[PDB]
Amino acid sequence: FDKKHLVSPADALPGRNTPMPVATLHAVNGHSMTNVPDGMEIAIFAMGAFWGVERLFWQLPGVYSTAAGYTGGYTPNPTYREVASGDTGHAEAVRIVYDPSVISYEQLLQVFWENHDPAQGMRQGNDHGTQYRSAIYPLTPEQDAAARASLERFQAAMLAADDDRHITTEIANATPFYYAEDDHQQYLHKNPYGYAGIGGIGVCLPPEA
Amino acid sequence: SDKIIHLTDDSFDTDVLKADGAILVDFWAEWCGPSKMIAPILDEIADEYQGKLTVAKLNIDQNPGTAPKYGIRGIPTLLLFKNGEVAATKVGALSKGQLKEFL
Ligand code: NA
Repeated sequence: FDKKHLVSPADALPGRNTPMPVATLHAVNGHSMTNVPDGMEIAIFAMGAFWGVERLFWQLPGVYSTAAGYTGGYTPNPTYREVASGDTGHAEAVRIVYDPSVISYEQLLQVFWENHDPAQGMRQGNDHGTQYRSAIYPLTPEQDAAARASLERFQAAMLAADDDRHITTEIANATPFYYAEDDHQQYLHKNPYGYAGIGGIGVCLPPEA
Repeated sequence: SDKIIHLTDDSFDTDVLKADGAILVDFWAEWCGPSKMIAPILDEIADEYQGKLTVAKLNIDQNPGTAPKYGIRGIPTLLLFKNGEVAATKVGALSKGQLKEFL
């Protein structure tokens, strides 16, 4: 929401300059953990503890790849410990490579608003901390417009569902996206019986408004 | 439940507005989880409240016209009509019991 409720830039952890080792293939679909096939695009979201979120997205037809990571903070190339301390300023986020010809940014936004609670401030579900905050990180002006309008509409939907809470979602231009450790990539596919947050307040974002 | 009406846009004015008795209109979509969630509850209500009330679904993908005419702002929305005008509204998913709409 406002950068003041994070760690201050002067207090953020210094991090390192060498990037996290990333596996070559996605653990579920065998696609490239990094490449973006011609005509495809990236979306970046934060919806809370990021295991369940990554699974939520790689199951959508049209998503080429997903990846768990850390973004929106100050610390370069953080570790899970560091992010969990709160002293990185990052949010646990997920990086999505999708084909606009099969799934559109508007639909990804619908998924976003439906599968977490965007009005919980510095927590999501039972997980407390700024690393669990709600955020949308546009990479293009078209996404910036689409995401901000969707925030408008979904706040209205919340009011219609007789919910007086105000959306705490951050929307900022995307900064470097740091991949999480290899253990977290496709975590719930490697560990089927692990933790996936309950999501959503029970309302969906109707189309085109 | 073979007691629920599936609507279309032009089908709306005839089937719910100029219709006698109480009609409950489900504004649903296949891609909205809470829609899928409350649908079986609507089946059981179509059974248990027959003769007091008719429920009727409306796919907002297959019928994008009539949902805007009533200013729905979230999905799902339940709209209870009594004689052409809208009596009650309820937005969002809700439980078995929470369907204690007025009468
Ligand atoms: Na976690």
